Amino acid sequence: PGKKFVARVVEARAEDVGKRVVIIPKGIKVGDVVEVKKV
Amino acid sequence: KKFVARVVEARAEDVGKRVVIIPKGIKVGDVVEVKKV
Repeated sequence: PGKKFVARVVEARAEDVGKRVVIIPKGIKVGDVVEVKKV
Repeated sequence: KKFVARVVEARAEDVGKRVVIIPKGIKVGDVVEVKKV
C-alpha cells in the first residue's frame, strides 16, 4: 500500500454498519474517486 | 476537493450516506486526508 490508497465513493448499506469508513462531505459525489492518505 | 477526517465506525444512521470503505491497516480514529482525483 503506502498509507495511501484510492477508492470509489459509495452509498453505505446495512451490511456496512460496524465497518471502518470515512464520511464524505458535500462536494464529492457517489462514483467519484478519492485518494486517501493516513497521516 | 480535499478534506481532513477521522475514520469512524459506520452506524445505522449512515445507511444511504456517501462514504469510502477503509481497507485493512487503517484503524478507527486514524486521521486521513482525502482528495478527489
